[PDB]
Amino acid sequence: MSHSVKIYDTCIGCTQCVRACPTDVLEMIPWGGCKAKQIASAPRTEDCVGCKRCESACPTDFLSVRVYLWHETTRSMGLAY
Amino acid sequence: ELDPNTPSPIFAGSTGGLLRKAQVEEFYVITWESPKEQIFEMPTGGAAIMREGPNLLKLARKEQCLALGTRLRSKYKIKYQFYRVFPSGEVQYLHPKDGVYPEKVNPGRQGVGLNMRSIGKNVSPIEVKFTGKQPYDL
Amino acid sequence: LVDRDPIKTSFEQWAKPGHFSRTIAKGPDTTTWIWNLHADAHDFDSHTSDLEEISRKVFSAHFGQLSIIFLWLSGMYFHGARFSNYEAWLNDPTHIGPSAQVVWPIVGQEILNGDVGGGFRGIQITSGFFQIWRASGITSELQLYCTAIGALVFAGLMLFAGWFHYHKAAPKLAWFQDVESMLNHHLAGLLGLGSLSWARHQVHVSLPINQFLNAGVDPKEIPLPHEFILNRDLLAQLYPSFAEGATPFFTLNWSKYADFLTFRGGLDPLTGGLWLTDIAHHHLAIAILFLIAGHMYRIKDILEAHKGPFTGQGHKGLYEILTTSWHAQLSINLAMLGSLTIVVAQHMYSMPPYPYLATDYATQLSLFTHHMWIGGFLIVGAAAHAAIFMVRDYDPTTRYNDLLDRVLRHRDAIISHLNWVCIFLGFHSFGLYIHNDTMSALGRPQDMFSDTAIQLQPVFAQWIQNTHALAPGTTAPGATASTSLTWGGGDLVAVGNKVALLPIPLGTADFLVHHIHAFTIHVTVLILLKGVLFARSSRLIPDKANLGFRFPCDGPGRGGTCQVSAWDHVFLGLFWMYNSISVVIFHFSWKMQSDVWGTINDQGVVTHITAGNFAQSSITINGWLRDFLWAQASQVIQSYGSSLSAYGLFFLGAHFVWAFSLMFLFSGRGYWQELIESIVWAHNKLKVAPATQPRALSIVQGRAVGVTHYLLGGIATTWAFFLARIIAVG
Amino acid sequence: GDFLVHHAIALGLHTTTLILVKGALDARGSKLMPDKKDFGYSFPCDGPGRGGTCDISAWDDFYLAVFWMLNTIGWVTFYWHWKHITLWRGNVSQFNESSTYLMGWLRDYLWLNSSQLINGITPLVCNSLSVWAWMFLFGHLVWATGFMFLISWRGYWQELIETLAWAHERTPLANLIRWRDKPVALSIVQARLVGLVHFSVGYIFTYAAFLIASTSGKFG
Amino acid sequence: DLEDIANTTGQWDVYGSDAPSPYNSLQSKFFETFAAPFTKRGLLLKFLILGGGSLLTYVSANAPQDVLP
Amino acid sequence: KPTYQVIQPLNGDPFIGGLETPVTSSPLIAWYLSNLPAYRTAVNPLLRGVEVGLAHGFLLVGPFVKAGPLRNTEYAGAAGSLAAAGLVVILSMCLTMYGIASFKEGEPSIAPALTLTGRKKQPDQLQSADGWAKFTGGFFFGGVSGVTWACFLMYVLDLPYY
Ligand code: CLA
Ligand code: CLA
Ligand code: CLA
Ligand code: CLA
Ligand SMILES: CCCCCCCCCCCCO[C@H]1O[C@H](CO)[C@@H](O[C@H]2O[C@H](CO)[C@@H](O)[C@H](O)[C@H]2O)[C@H](O)[C@H]1O
Ligand SMILES: CC1=C(C/C=C(\C)CCC[C@H](C)CCC[C@@H](C)CCCC(C)C)C(=O)c2ccccc2C1=O
Ligand SMILES: CC1=C(C/C=C(\C)CCC[C@H](C)CCC[C@@H](C)CCCC(C)C)C(=O)c2ccccc2C1=O
Ligand code: SF4
Ligand code: SF4
Repeated sequence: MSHSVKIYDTCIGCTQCVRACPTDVLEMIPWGGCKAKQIASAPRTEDCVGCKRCESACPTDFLSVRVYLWHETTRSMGLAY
Repeated sequence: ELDPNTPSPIFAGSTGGLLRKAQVEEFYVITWESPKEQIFEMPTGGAAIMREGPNLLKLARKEQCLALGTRLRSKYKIKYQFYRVFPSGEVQYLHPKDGVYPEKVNPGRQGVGLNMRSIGKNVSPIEVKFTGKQPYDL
Repeated sequence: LVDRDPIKTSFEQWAKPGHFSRTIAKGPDTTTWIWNLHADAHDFDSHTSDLEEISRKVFSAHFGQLSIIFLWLSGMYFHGARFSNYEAWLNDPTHIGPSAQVVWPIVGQEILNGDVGGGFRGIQITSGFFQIWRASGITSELQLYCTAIGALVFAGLMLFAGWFHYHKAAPKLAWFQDVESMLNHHLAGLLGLGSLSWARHQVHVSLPINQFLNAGVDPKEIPLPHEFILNRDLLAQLYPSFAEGATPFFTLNWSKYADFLTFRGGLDPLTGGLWLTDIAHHHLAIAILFLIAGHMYRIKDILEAHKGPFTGQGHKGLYEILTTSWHAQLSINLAMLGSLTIVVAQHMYSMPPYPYLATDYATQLSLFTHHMWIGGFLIVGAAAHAAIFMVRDYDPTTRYNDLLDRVLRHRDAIISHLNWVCIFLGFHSFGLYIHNDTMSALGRPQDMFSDTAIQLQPVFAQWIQNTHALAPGTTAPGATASTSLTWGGGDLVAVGNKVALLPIPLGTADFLVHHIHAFTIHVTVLILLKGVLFARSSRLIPDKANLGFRFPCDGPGRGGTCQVSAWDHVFLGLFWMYNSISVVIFHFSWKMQSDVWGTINDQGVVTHITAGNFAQSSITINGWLRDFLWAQASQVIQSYGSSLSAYGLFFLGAHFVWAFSLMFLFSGRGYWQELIESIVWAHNKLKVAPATQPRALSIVQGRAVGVTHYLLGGIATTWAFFLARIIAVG
Repeated sequence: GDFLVHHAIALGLHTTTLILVKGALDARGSKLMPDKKDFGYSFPCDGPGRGGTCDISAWDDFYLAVFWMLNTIGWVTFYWHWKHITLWRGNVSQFNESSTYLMGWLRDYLWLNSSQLINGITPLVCNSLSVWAWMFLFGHLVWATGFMFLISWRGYWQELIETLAWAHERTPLANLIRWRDKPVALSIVQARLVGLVHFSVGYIFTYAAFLIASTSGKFG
Repeated sequence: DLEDIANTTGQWDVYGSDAPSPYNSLQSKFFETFAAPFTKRGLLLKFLILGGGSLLTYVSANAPQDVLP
Repeated sequence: KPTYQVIQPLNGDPFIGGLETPVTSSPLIAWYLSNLPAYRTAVNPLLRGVEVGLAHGFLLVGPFVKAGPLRNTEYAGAAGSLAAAGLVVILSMCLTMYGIASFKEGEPSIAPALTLTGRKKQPDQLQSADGWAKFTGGFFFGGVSGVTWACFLMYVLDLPYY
């Protein structure tokens, strides 16, 4: 929020797990101890659309994200044109 | 254009990409390397070739110009590179910045992941009534 | 997979959880894979990544259709035999009203079995055997009982050719991956050698054995089981044993003849099923072509040839991959096979090819709507499977820069036009009717669009109809009447029970349905066209060939990002076509009875099943339930306690099943989940559920159980609505 | 005849409420969507995967509810009238042996007792009622035209508007000419509404015109 | 080389974006202010939407002896 | 000279669309449209206003005088004006409150000529509100007016027609 859909999990390891999703997710930001030690839920999200391709793969064990952002640009929906 | 003709990524026609809203606002464009003359797939439906120059195709919107990867890395190459063009300059240096390949470590940048309290028992609904004096603007 | 092989088991795989994509059906239990397994059971992205087999399966699992169509037909010939009515109906046509099926009087049953003709209890027919069957240069009940087992023969054998493929160690590539000859053969001698062969058993035997049937007798007071050999002596009544000719050519003399044929056109007074004296000639004159024609050829060459400026450079090379596709060379076909079925649907009703049709009303409209739903149900398909091409079939991209790569080049374009086409239509193609209501309910006819108010004046006539029934005066030789009696000029006298065909007039109330068709046929196709075209990539999703041509919907973002895909363009494209056909049907019978079907008596004062109510009153789209739906259907809602009754008694179910589709069509998904657990809970308390994780419907399965229902619902509704307003008056 | 409708108004507020009770009894969340909140109500849709997730906002069950409140409040009203109708300028035996079944509920009532209205635009001039029957077909359209919204789902609509907004921009005598609002296809909750708020008037404007257009001659 | 015709008049060529017609007929400032009031447009339109549209509808609906609906 | 211009998708780069075929950019057509607001803004929008108002003017007659609500009129106030001197009016401010999507407030007067224009970045806007007034002001006196030498013209008519 402005893009706020929680995909977080607990491993945040990203090998044979999850990568897919247009730009949005430049992570691998190792928090001082979480197994394959790369963590959190996002980077700077003011860039791309609203997928849930976000999970589909690699756990969120709870919810998984979708549209919830409301405040919604245009570069945030393909169509500002 | 022509009097300045600086091309690289061969095509011919198409009713696909770039139209009015890429001048009047933002621009978005991808660049790359390659070995020897090879025929590609394309966003916007079409299909052409390569060889070199800058290898610098311009693209409507940035979800469009990374898909050169979602197939254009099932066709060899470390190097592919898209930036952000305006109608005047910068701020938003798109694939520029620091390191590259979303899955390494130099810095941490943004992200966070938590809100106030974590995924735990938010059976707790919406709290205070939104009022200008208690840390809920994040 | 083992089990274990390669090479080194005969021991077959019966037992060990799964198969079909590789973290497969997993050990861990679930339900979804039980609609999986049946759905996509036939598919090819799995079985193997290597063509080879697949064509070796489809040439077998094919087979078991012919064999089936073959077990079918048999129970129809048998059925159309000992469960008789055919013997009885034929000495006695114009009179009977045929049957083949009968119940057995268990429970309520029997009402369904109501006196049908040659003196017996049964349920009627709108499936014109009893009329192909006119043929029988022979007649006899037990005989059809040979043609019947002759059917089961072709089957078991034309079903052990299917063992004698895939399961037997199979052919390979070259065999089909040399295409070089295929049509050469097919069209030449079967397309040819049938039509040809059919000629020889279409004057030999049939013509004579209805040349002197169209009068009286009772069979076996005619046509023995052998009688028609060397005995070219009864062939004497129906032309010479060539007298002095020798194998056509010309040094021939006619002071008074010209072999059988002697071309007709019109309709037998006593059996207006179109003349047979022709029916040989036309099939003969076919075959020749095919006989000559299937003699091309070996393949590129011809297509690797004509290009131009804007034309198709890739025309040249229009697919190596047309020996390497299927999903392509099936989709093409369905458009034709399909579009070449509903062209039947006309040449039938405006030119009957069997003895006793038209007079038989109900036993050739059933037809013209059954044949009508295939020349439609096979077309949306003919798009689906192109989408299945457009997405995947080939290995890589070896296909390049051509006719297609061309069409796609424009694509936000071919479909940019076509769109406006539709809203131009629709406005000129439906609100057109709505005018009438809004202004006939306002009520000022001066200004409607009536066949009489908006300027058109007591004539339609001058177009091309009137230069068709009048054309036997061109290069045309001739032969009394036309080609199709329903044409403008001349003639009347057609039939002595009821009626058949006559002119069929037009103008408006024929003008504008004919146009709603346009707009209906067009916006159908928009959605399929744009659907198959944008199959793999787009500026809503470009990362959009990444699974398959289905996929539910990409995801809540981009605004919507739901329907997209092309399973679904072939889901909302059915949804229309159900109309496309469903309103074309609505057209024919309201015409064909409002005018045409009706009846002669003295001074042949014609009396249509409805004195042309159409006139000023289909133009109002309420008249379409004033004059249609509420008028006719009074026979469906009166139908209780009768003999047909099974229609009114369907007409509630299936007029229910449709109104059950919306539930499957209109609803969420984690919904029936959220629900399915409340359930699953109550289940666990007694200790009664978990094993085989019960799950809701697979987003797109849900759509699969829309649509399919919405159709078998919304359709049989009329299948009932119909058979109930041609049986009994009409 | 009354020992059935009376058990079919009962199958309404029960089903209608298993969905509203449910709809309600977790706008909070559940197994498929555990943390379904901070916004609860109308978040319509979620990404594919998990099992496949959809109209699983407490709104879209409300959304889903309103169909059976439009099916109870139909069986119930339907019932009075047929009864009343018959119980007036005529019999009552009518509802008696001819409401104990189903076909007949369609035939005599539904099919009997419309008569008056529809041959009211009649090929033979505007007679007594004309507002009503035109309403009644306005009734059948507003309804049907729900369905789009309802079997269409923003994805297909947006995309050809992507092609259909390559027009203007690429066509003369209609260039420069700027919109101030960017051509898009309806929100992924919005159309579940509008098909409905559409399904409804059609439906509720049809009986409106139906009963009146037949309790007015009558007979009864 | 005869059909090497040195491009029978080059043209120059590309006429131009240059100049294949003069311009607009001299009829103009024969309307200078003629019909102003949208050529005094300096705050208006509210005026022409009570005025014009109360006289496309005031007398437009009323009538002295029906010729009815 | 070539196969079709020096063979090109667009003016130049093939990553904009337009797919310049014919029906797009044949000197056969592109000239039948540039004394007017196609490629270049001649004089201001001032005058183009009435050739636009007027031409579009004496249209909308037979459309609502020969397809009129109760048609083929025997009223001396039809076969012309009648009402339709309403469409031009219902749309001669269907426009003005679109020129509120244009403001940009100036007064240069450059309908006289200087140095072979371009208006350069002439695309996008670069026609302010005090322009779109003098056009949709030319529209009213082009609409209303252009409706009367329709009406005023007697009607010597060709007809039938089959
Ligand atoms: C008596 C014999 C027999 C046996 C034991 C087998 C055994 C086998 N066949 Mg097989 N096959 C047979 C006869 C037999 N076949 C015949 C006669 C044909 C041609 C008609 C084929 C064509 C065939 C193909 C193309 C394939 C196999 C394959 C296989 C293997 C998988 C079988 C399976 O589970 O399919 C289960 C299906 C059935 C048991 C039913 C078969 C369907 C047809 C013939 C009849 C059913 C239609 C029926 C009217 C249902 C619709 C109506 C419904 C409403 C009732 C297995 C070793 C497959 C293989 O090699 O592995 C990938 C391969 O796909 N077969
Ligand atoms: C010549 C053609 C023919 C052939 C050989 C095929 C072959 C194929 N099609 Mg296909 N198709 C066709 C015509 C054909 N199609 C047409 C005309 C259409 C348009 C409607 C389609 C639309 C279509 C779609 C959308 C899909 C396919 C797919 C496929 C593939 C999957 C087959 C499968 O698993 O069975 C599927 C059959 C079943 C699961 C049986 C269920 C049938 C139900 C719906 C019953 C129908 C109602 C009926 C009245 C009920 C029986 C009576 C009952 C009341 C008692 C296969 C290669 C699928 C694919 O993914 O490609 C790889 C994809 O799903 N087809
Ligand atoms: C479950 C629900 C409830 C019930 C009981 C019904 C019932 C009905 N709705 Mg309905 N509806 C509902 C909720 C319900 N609806 C809701 C919530 C909505 C949305 C608001 C609708 C919207 C709706 C519409 C738009 C329509 C209906 C219609 C109908 C009726 C069809 C006529 C009929 O079935 O005659 C009863 C007689 C029979 C069923 C005889 C059956 C005998 C045959 C089929 C053979 C025996 C069965 C055998 C197994 C079948 C052979 C299959 C074999 C191969 C196995 C039926 C009474 C339709 C209607 O007719 O008028 C409105 C109309 O289309 N409904
Ligand atoms: C009765 C129906 C309703 C209506 C009016 C429409 C209309 C349309 N559908 Mg559609 N559709 C519907 C139900 C409806 N649908 C349903 C229920 C489904 C699925 C269940 C679909 C699935 C579907 C698909 C997949 C597609 C369409 C498309 C279309 C458009 C086709 C082009 C056209 O002719 O439109 C214009 C004409 C009309 C809408 C009919 C005339 C309307 C009359 C009443 C005139 C009114 C105008 C007047 C000025 C009113 C102003 C007065 C003032 C008081 C407001 C059209 C907008 C397609 C498309 O967009 O292609 C262009 C696309 O293919 N539909
Ligand atoms: C239905 C609306 C009428 C508009 C079309 C009318 C124009 C043509 C006139 C009638 C058309 C029907 O054609 C019909 O004419 C006569 C009816 O009087 C009938 O006349 C028939 O009956 C008699 C018996 O020998 C003789 O007068 C005729 O030789 C014979 O053809 C015919 O069965 C049919 O040819
Ligand atoms: C109603 C509905 C459901 C719920 C429908 C369900 C759960 C149907 C599945 C029921 C199955 C077929 C019952 C099977 C049980 C029996 C086969 C087991 C006993 C065996 C027999 C002897 C009875 C969805 O899952 C769904 C999904 C996506 C979009 C719309 C909808 C939708 O509208
Ligand atoms: C047609 C259609 C569209 C396309 C959007 C369209 C067609 C909007 C078209 C605007 C119409 C023409 C406006 C006419 C409505 C008037 C009554 C004016 C409304 C006034 C309001 C302020 C009340 C969707 O975006 C959509 C999204 C999700 C599910 C289904 C669909 C769907 O069926
Ligand atoms: S893979 Fe999914 S941490 Fe793991 S669930 Fe979070 S992004 Fe990586
Ligand atoms: S899930 Fe959201 S953030 Fe992640 S890629 Fe998709 S849109 Fe971007």
